Amino acid sequence: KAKELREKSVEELNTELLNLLREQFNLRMQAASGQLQQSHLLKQVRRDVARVKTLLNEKAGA
Amino acid sequence: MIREERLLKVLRAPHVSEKASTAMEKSNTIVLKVAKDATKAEIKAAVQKLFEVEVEVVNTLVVKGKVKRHGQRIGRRSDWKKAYVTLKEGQNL
Amino acid sequence: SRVCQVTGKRPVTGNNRSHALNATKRRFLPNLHSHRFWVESEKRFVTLRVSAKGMRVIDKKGIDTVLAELRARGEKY
Amino acid sequence: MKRTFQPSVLKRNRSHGFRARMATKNGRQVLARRRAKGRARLTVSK
Amino acid sequence: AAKIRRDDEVIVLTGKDKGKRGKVKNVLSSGKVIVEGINLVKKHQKPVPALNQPGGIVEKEAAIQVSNVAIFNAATGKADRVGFRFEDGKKVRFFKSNSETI
RNA sequence: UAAGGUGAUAUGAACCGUUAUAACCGGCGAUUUCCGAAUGGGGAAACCCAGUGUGUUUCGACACACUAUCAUUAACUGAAUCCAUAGGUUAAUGAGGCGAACCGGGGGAACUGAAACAUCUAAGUACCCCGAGGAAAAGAAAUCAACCGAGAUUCCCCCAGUAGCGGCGAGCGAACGGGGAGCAGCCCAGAGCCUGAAUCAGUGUGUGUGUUAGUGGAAGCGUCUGGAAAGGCGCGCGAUACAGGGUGACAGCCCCGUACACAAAAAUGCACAUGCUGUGAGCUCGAUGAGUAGGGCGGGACACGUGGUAUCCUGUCUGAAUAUGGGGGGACCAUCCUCCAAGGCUAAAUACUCCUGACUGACCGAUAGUGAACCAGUACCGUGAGGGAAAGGCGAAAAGAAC
RNA sequence: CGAAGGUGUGCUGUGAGGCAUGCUGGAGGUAUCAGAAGUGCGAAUGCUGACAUAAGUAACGAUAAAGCGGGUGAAAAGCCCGCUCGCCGGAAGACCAAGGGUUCCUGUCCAACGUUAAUCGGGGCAGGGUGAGUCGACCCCUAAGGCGAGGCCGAAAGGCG
Ligand SMILES: [Mg+2]
Ligand SMILES: [Mg+2]
Ligand SMILES: [Mg+2]
Ligand SMILES: [Mg+2]
Ligand SMILES: [Mg+2]
Ligand SMILES: [Mg+2]
Ligand SMILES: [Mg+2]
Ligand SMILES: [Mg+2]
Ligand SMILES: [Mg+2]
Ligand SMILES: [Mg+2]
Ligand SMILES: [Mg+2]
Ligand SMILES: [Mg+2]
Ligand SMILES: [Mg+2]
Ligand SMILES: [Mg+2]
Ligand SMILES: [Mg+2]
Ligand SMILES: [Mg+2]
Ligand SMILES: [Mg+2]
Ligand SMILES: [Mg+2]
Ligand SMILES: [Mg+2]
Ligand SMILES: [Mg+2]
Ligand SMILES: [Mg+2]
Ligand SMILES: [Mg+2]
Ligand SMILES: [Mg+2]
Ligand SMILES: [Mg+2]
Ligand SMILES: [Mg+2]
Ligand SMILES: [Mg+2]
Ligand SMILES: [Mg+2]
Ligand SMILES: [Mg+2]
Ligand SMILES: [Mg+2]
Ligand SMILES: [Mg+2]
Ligand SMILES: [Mg+2]
Ligand SMILES: [Mg+2]
Ligand SMILES: [Mg+2]
Ligand SMILES: [Mg+2]
Ligand SMILES: [Mg+2]
Ligand SMILES: [Mg+2]
Ligand SMILES: [Mg+2]
Ligand SMILES: [Mg+2]
Repeated sequence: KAKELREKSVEELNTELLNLLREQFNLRMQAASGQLQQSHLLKQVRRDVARVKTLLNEKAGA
Repeated sequence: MIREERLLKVLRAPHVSEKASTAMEKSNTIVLKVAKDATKAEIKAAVQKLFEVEVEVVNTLVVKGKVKRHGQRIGRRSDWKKAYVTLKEGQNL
Repeated sequence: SRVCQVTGKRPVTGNNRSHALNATKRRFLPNLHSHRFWVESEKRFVTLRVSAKGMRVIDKKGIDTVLAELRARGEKY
Repeated sequence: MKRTFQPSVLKRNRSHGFRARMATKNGRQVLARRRAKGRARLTVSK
Repeated sequence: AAKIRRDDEVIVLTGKDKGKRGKVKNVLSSGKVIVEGINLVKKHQKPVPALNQPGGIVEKEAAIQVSNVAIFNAATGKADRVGFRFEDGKKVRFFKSNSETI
């Protein structure tokens, strides 16, 4: 990733950011109700969000 | 009262306990951990959009984290916010 | 403070010496007076905190010259 | 009997608090010395 | 820059198992390796009720200082020493004794 | 750069990666809550409350941005008062706070010494305050010398505990001259002529070269003892590498290194070169620092304590000459010699170490060495400023003792 | 094939000391001749630590007071249940503020803490528990007093307003 992302528009990257923040909410509830077997997912989502926001920022900045 | 990015971050977890189970059976009220800086309005909107049920009223308190000693040193758990979110009579989930 | 706006004269320190040559710390203050100068070129009086020495500087140079020094110094009047 | 320490948080903070140290040149020197000493608690706070 | 690597056949130079050979099973940041069939210990493993797990005497490879093993040059039957050089645009390992790439 | 990884106590869980988006290292970016100068107002730090402008497939409050003071500048405004000036608003730009030592300056003790004590000492020390820089300060003679000459400042060695000062007590303590480190000289007080002509700074580009990651880096095997070999014994080999460390006992040849040889996409230091905005070069004819020098009074500084006391600074009162002039040569006068005050700048040799890297020690080795080898400026004490500990070692490996 | 250190012994030196060696120990030591000192301890009401003594002595904190049956438990005068007895009752009850800060409730455990035992505890560990338009704070308003744009004053720092 980070290239697959960099080649989306600002419209699309906002959509994906929402999608990730929703996934993130759902994982949180799962984990919190002891239903998350795959603990590792949280960090990948958390970091995807970063990547997406880091790209929005670089596109706005210039 | 809302913007979706914020609403998604406001509810942290179900809280489980006898008091919370009874609050559901007896009063159609669900008990939650919510963001510390969350307001009753945010909590209400958030619950209503995400869990897609109608909210009557939200009550909230702040829990002080317990301290634990360790020989000469202390550790301190975090304060958090508890939300008693009452659903309207036509109960859901 | 006790400072001449023209010469910079300010309190200085030194000793009282007795007959038996005991030194005790003292000050020497300037001879200051607030005085109203007529400035022709500005149809106005300017009040300066000046030592008497400073007054003689103004008699010699002229108030216009001395006020010009105040500006250049950034000092306001 | 009655002892010398009678607490009051309000008076504690007004005499010794962070903002009171910051209000005067010498109180700001109390903080400087404490920070140079590497104190964990500069003042009694919340 | 590491001379001994996971899955290398090595020969032990030092210790009770001097002389034996075995496949490196993993190399640890501490400068130690676990080599198959080497430096065994018979640990007394405490029971753990979580799983109703009973205790037992277990045999395991204990970690051995990596400087206590040499790369094994199967082609000459001996302990050897690694060096590095560049072949193509890529860094390689090679046996000191016969100057051959690994 | 890589075949291993997701920092520690600290396992485990779920996972990432193996020829190149795992991880790790370095350059440059992004993000960077709240308190704190804290700067929208407030405040008992990490909290309370605003104004204006923007946004609402819901245009609620919630969110986002701006709004402190001071200084310089500009625009618009604008009194007493006719113009003016003060005042007022807004904008641009800057400052603010922190922090080792060294550094310039404003103030400035006492114990103590004098075998008491006041002049004197301690000492312009301790401390408080202001300000600056990589250094600061000082600096191109109104300086010395001594009738020969020297040629700014700063630092070192002598001169010398000398000459002197001194209740001539206790103490204080030069300079001339000599040997050295380093060396550099300029501008204004002004108009013309020639005119962007030397110089500096900010800064683009170039090469060079340092720094911030790295890359390669020689040569040992048998035997004995032993739990283990680096030890003993045998025979080899490398060395511009036998500095050091680690490895189951003491290793040139097992590992990391070391000698030597190398390397940067990126940022940055410093250097020559070069473009740029600005600065002005050399020439001729000028000009030559006044409440100043000097003086009376009171103090201070000069090694020099008012002394026969020159020189310097000045709180107070005064007050010149103008190169046919003026200062100094330790009271003062003549002669002679020397220099040119009342404008400014200037590198080096000099002072220091919070910090970064490398290396070293007839320095310590757990009551020592830091207060602190260890989660220590902690626990604890104190209202507070502040005070302030104790506390290292199983073993080679946890094989940390199943039953 | 056993260094330093520890503990014995034998010999030796006038002595401070030396050498040899048994045991302990388990990785270091260092002749000789020189070189440099944080170089020798019984006292300093010395400093730090450790351990004696008095001594199994005093004491166990209001003279409001206990007795029994049953239970839990390895153990019960002290904990749980029950019946009695006694004490306070303008308090020894209840409720606020200040101050503290989880001590609250439940389960579980008892080494240390509890002046005794302890199954109990304000002790250890884990989990739970604090729900507001109208109760308080914030908020609006001011008191003493504080701070204070400009300003007045002051060697600087600052003082006053
Ligand atoms: Mg509430
Ligand atoms: Mg603010
Ligand atoms: Mg307000
Ligand atoms: Mg403020
Ligand atoms: Mg008018
Ligand atoms: Mg500053
Ligand atoms: Mg005396
Ligand atoms: Mg600076
Ligand atoms: Mg300078
Ligand atoms: Mg001459
Ligand atoms: Mg001297
Ligand atoms: Mg000389
Ligand atoms: Mg020279
Ligand atoms: Mg090598
Ligand atoms: Mg050993
Ligand atoms: Mg002149
Ligand atoms: Mg003079
Ligand atoms: Mg005489
Ligand atoms: Mg001059
Ligand atoms: Mg260093
Ligand atoms: Mg110590
Ligand atoms: Mg020891
Ligand atoms: Mg020794
Ligand atoms: Mg010996
Ligand atoms: Mg000797
Ligand atoms: Mg004695
Ligand atoms: Mg007795
Ligand atoms: Mg008795
Ligand atoms: Mg008794
Ligand atoms: Mg009692
Ligand atoms: Mg017992
Ligand atoms: Mg507790
Ligand atoms: Mg309780
Ligand atoms: Mg007990
Ligand atoms: Mg408890
Ligand atoms: Mg309600
Ligand atoms: Mg005030
Ligand atoms: Mg002010």
